[PDB]
Amino acid sequence: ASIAQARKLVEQLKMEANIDRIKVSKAAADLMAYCEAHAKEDPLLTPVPASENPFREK
Amino acid sequence: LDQLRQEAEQLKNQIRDARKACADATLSQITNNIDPVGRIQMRTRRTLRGHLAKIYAMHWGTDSRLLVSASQDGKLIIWDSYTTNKVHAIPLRSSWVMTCAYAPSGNYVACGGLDNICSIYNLKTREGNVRVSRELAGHTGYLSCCRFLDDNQIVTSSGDTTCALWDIETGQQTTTFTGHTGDVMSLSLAPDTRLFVSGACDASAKLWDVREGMCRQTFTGHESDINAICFFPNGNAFATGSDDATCRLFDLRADQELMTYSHDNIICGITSVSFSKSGRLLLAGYDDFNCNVWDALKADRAGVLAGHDNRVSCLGVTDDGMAVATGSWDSFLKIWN
Amino acid sequence: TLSAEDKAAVERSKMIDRNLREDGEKAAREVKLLLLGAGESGKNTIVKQMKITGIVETHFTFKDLHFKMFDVGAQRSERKKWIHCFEGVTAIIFCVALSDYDLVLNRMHASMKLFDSICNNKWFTDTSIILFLNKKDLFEEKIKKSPLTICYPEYAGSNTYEEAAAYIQCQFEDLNKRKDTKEIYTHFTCSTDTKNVQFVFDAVTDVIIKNNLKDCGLF
Amino acid sequence: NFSCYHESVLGYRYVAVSWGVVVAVTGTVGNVLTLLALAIQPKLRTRFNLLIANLTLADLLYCTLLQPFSVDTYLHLHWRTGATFCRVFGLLLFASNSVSILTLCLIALGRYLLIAHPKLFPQVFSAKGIVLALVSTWVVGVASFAPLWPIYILVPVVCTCSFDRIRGRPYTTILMGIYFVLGLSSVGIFYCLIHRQVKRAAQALDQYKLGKVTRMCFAVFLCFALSYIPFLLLNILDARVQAPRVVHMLAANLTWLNGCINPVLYAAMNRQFRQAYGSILKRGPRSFHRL
Amino acid sequence: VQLVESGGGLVQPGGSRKLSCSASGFAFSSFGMHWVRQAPEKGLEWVAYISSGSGTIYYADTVKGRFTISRDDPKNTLFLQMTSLRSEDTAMYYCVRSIYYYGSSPFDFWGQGTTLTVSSSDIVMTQATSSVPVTPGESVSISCRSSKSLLHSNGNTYLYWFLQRPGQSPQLLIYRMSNLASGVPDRFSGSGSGTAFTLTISRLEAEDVGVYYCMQHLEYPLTFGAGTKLEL
Ligand SMILES: CCCCCCCCC[C@@H](O)CC(=O)O
Repeated sequence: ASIAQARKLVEQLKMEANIDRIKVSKAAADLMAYCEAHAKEDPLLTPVPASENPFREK
Repeated sequence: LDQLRQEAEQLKNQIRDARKACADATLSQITNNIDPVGRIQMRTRRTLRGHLAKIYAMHWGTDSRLLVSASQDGKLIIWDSYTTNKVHAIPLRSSWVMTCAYAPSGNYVACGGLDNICSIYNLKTREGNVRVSRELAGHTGYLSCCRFLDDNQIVTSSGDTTCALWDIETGQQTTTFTGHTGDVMSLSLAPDTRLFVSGACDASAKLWDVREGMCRQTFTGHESDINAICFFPNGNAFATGSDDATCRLFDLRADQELMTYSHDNIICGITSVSFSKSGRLLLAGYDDFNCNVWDALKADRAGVLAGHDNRVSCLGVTDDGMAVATGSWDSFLKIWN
Repeated sequence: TLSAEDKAAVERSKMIDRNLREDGEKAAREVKLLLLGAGESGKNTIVKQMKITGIVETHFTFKDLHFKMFDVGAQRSERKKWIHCFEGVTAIIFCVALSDYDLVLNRMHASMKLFDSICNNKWFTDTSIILFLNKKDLFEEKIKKSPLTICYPEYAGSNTYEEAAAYIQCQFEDLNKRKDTKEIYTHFTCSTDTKNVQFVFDAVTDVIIKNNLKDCGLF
Repeated sequence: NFSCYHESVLGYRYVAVSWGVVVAVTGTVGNVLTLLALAIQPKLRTRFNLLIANLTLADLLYCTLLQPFSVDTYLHLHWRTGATFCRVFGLLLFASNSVSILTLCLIALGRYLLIAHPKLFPQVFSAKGIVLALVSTWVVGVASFAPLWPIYILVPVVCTCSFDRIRGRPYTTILMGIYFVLGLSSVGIFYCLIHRQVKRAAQALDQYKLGKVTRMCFAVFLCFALSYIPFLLLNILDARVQAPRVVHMLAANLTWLNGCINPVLYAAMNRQFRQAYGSILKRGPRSFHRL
Repeated sequence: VQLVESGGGLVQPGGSRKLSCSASGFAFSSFGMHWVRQAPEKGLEWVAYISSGSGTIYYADTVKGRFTISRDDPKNTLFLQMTSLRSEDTAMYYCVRSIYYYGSSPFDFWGQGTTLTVSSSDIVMTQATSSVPVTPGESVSISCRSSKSLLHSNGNTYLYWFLQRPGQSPQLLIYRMSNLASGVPDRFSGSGSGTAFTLTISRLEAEDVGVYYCMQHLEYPLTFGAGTKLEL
């Protein structure tokens, strides 16, 4: 019957209501921390000199 | 029937209330005092040419040197990005390829499309030619994305509202992920591969645990279909692009959108997205044939990779972040650094 | 400057490039027709002569011209998410049944609605359309007792076979919002399907020529 | 020696200057644009469009460098530049006009191959064939008009430096007849056949019922004929100069038409070139300072 | 995969002959091919090379002009014409396939060999010893040296290590000095300093005894070593 659809929603939605929860400020803090920690490892954010660049200009 | 509908509405209200309760301070507020990245100018170090029609997908090898590109002329081309040499050219059974993947071990590639079949190609054959290892059937719609977990496991999302994790050796799907309302357009594996996120035409994204086989979280906030997803390299967040012409960033634990990348000039949809190695830069290809590089922490339009004539289609940064390739509908892949 | 292995790799890459060029020179020559229509308009019927749950490709060579016909109506998914793949198709075959006046839930109006979208998509501005109006006999036998007014608010000057057919053709062609950029070729196959393929060979030619005239700048 | 003053004074020269400067301006912009469109856009450099590019380069050579030396030397009725540069000028002039004619013939052949026999065009004009044709045009021009090096002087009946008519008559007249026959036959036949093919294709289809191609063919043939047939035939028939002035000047001036109109017929009206340059202008000046 | 040479036998000094090898079990049309000779008692010597599609044909100066290599892809066959034969040409002849692309493993497969009995500036590669004693279960190293530094600007050190067991064709053990070939046990390893190289075996097993040959692939006139013999 169609009722199954209405069930399949709640059986999922209910589980979402019990998922883990944290404050979004902490999420932002971890994102920023990861970004600043690995800033030196990013050839696009911090261009490397041609001595290290494998896509050497041609 | 009405009781279950009211229960669903009540659950939606409860989860919305919880998300609001957790939203103490947004990322933009948190990132107020950090200095912005400079004008990110990138030159076209290499222009990979040889494809005859629209480029519809591309993927980097884990070595950060080899890359597979799929075109609608019926060809998968494995290029050596350093020298632009064609390493392989694979003819496809059906030229309607909408996606492609490169095995993390580099042994296999995969592709699929309107034929609803995920074809896996073995590159390390003793015969010296690339041959179809397996053809995965079972989806009742076009394949939108494919991603390898191992040489024996692949997860594929289709345009019949479902995804599936397969055992390539057996040739049958071992797990089927259902729950989306519209066609599943994009998919992204987690860095650890235990979880993956799928974006569908119903404007919602869903997080799935590969082994549990059921969605864990649902994310909303786009007013139109989602065409692209990527994981923030830390694996705790992911960014999605949609036809509504704005990218959006979600965090799994916060379970809501942290930030949005709307703009005034941009009025067209996004076809692909990719985070840079450090995660500070978010790259996104647009329908107006120019990729934009966004300061993911401040949402400043840090740069523009304007070098394509026809709708930008796919892009990806190397696993070591040394360069970013962009393939577009004009049948050229340009590598930027 | 380079190693021996690098030179061999470059040679192999140029071999691959030559193969790609050779196959591209063949793909352009082939005609590519996107087939569309209602569920039971006649796509199966036409395919059954041109024959001599994903996309269904059928290849046939007629008068030293190679046609690949893509029947995609089997796909039950969002059209706008995969229709753009067919930008470069030579033409769109569109099958519609003339015995559809009395098949109300009006289905003729659904066919015109689909025809409007196909004519006026961003992708198919320059793509010509070959309109196959099938089942004339089931319409010739029917018009004598079921008038056009049963489906259309206004009909032709009379409920006459040929006048009704011309009126239907006129309405279907009038949905073309881009008459300056694309042309609609119409056929009236009354199960005289031997001509069908020939028609596609003819119309397609008129498309191909008008593409080349554009490429070399004569048009 | 180097004085072309009227034997019969008629004052046509000012018009020759006027028309001249026109061919200097319209020929230059139209041609240079045609190149900027073709060079910037790699997609626009199809195997066919390279023929139009070679024609464009030839007309550019004529209009920028050579044409001014005819707006000058008509004003003074006297060759103002060096006497040795006269031979260079004549050589280059006839080489450019020959390259233009041969490119027009090759473009007619290419259009016919594309239209009537699409399967043959990529074979004839393959990667090797296209460059072979492009270099052979210049090679034939130079070889055809190099040997007249001692014959290039300031011909009085044209007030510009070119091959002396009286003493170079046999070989130059044979060359002129060859070019006349080749150009007229190629252009007329190929475009008549293209129109016939289009008409046949439309008429065959019209059987099932319950354009400007003719205009373009007429324009191309009329352009080519008006541009060269006067000069070529006047010089073939008038082997020993006897005709009145102005007639020779008018015939030479008509050949300046090609230098400025070809970028109209073959580049301005072409959809590919027009759309490419329209996109260039639409996207802004970034095509110059970024691309 | 299988390669089978033919045309062997006795030949008169200064004559001419044809050798051929039939390719099977692989896409011969895509592989480049090498002819490599081995004198009855001494080590290998590169004879000739033909790239796929015949776009590149190279010969050793010892045979250049006397020998001619050719290939027939439709029949999957490789031919070697020889004229003005001399005593130095008497040898076993092997056909070795080699596919060149990023990460490929050239010289991976060797044919059975055809015997030809003739009646009666390059990079010099040297190996430490002609013979070395060993017993099962031991760890044994073999050394190598080259006239030029094989470490190319692109970072690839073009050294190859082959093992020939008594009576069998040589088999590729290591390519580019560190990359183990498919099917090679983990026992084998390789390293070097650009001009000095070494190959090591741990837990040496029976059937590992045989002749170890080196080869450089930096410059087209390929040169092998003297061969080092490992015996029980
Ligand atoms: C011989 C065929 C090629 C050239 C034919 C017309 C010669 C050009 C003459 C004209 O351009 C300059 C002049 O004599 O005044």
